[PDB]
Amino acid sequence: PGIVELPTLEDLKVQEVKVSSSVLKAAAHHYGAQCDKPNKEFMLCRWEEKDPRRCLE
Amino acid sequence: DGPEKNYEKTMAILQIEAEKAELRLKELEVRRLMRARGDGPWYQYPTIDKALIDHSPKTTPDN
Repeated sequence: PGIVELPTLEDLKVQEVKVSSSVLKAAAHHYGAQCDKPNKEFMLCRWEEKDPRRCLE
Repeated sequence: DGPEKNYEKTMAILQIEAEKAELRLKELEVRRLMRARGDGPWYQYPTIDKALIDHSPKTTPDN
């Protein structure tokens, strides 16, 4: 009953970090505090917009 | 006593019975009517209150 709109694969070709899990967790404390501003903006969209497709940017 | 007492009193008896008779017929019709449609005070079968909903943010964004 309608379009299940999915974004094209073009916008999904984003630079993904290539580091093992321990690398993330080792610097986790020094990562969350100093990169909070985009983290909180993205996650606020996740809970507010409630739709994955809205927070692609 | 005079026939007037019986005459007027019987008219009151008729008036009471006529009003009661038409109300019972209205009772059957209304009860049938609002049982089906349901936009009436009685026959409102129980539902679940919206108060018992947790509106706080969950552990997953998609909710």
